[PDB]
Amino acid sequence: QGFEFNIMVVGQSGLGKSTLINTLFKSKISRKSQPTSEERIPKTIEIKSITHDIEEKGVRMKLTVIDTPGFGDHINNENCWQPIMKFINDQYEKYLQEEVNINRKKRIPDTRVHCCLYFIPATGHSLRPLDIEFMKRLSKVVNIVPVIAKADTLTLEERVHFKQRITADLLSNGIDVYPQKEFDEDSEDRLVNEKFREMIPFAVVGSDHEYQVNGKRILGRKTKGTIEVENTTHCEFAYLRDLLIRTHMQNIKDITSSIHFEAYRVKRLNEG
Ligand SMILES: Nc1nc2c(ncn2[C@@H]2O[C@H](COP(=O)(O)OP(=O)(O)O)[C@@H](O)[C@H]2O)c(=O)[nH]1
Ligand SMILES: [Mg+2]
Repeated sequence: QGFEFNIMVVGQSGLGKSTLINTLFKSKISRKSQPTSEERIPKTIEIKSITHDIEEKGVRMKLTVIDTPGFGDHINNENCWQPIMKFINDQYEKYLQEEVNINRKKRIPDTRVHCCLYFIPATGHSLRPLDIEFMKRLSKVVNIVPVIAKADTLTLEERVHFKQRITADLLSNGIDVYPQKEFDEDSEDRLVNEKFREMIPFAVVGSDHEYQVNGKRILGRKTKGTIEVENTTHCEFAYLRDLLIRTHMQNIKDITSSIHFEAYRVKRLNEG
């Protein structure tokens, strides 16, 4: 409840974004003791913030996940990024104003979007122009971690090849994703960040039910077998989960404050 971290999920509707939010919170909020299914989630039509307290080791922190409406459902989707871009810049503006005030708060509320999870449809080809355009715009103002939505849609071979095509599109379009190579501070950071970089975009699966096996809580998605979403042999959600821990959260925030928010300040100076 001290250290704050804000994640936004972004992507077209029907990619399992709202589902993965619930999966992520459950993956970091321990629960001992029954076989239960999840309720159906309505289509997300408004930007909404979901905040829960989570504990790592024994230290508490406030995790906020921002759910967003879909884009790309229309014939013409020009400027469909504006509501999300507006939200992001609004948080920067709030923080800036709190910071510049003469009688500022002793503890400034940080509602800045520290990272965006960008959901890519599991098409099997390459990145769509819309998603390229949206991620490009986002990457200029916020940390981006792309993910393959509903990765259970892909065989392993399809997944490997799809990742190569997506990475090629990101790189050829100059879309920097977290962790950016230029921000590696030392050799240990490099070795850790290389593994993340090689795995991005993460093949994730969202859970629709939980149970317990041999004392261990399993977050799972049903199929005509059960996908254990935290099993690294089933999908890569666990790697995403592990990226979103105390130490890397801090590095993500550090880039948000020192790179993106600082860039925003410069923008506000070049305007007035
Ligand atoms: N196959 C598959 N379906 C999923 C996954 N995650 C969610 N779903 C289903 O996809 C549908 C849309 O989920 P939702 O979270 O509302 O997607 P959103 O519109 O992006 O927020 C729901 O019926 C979910 O049960 C997944 O990882 N794989
Ligand atoms: Mg949704």
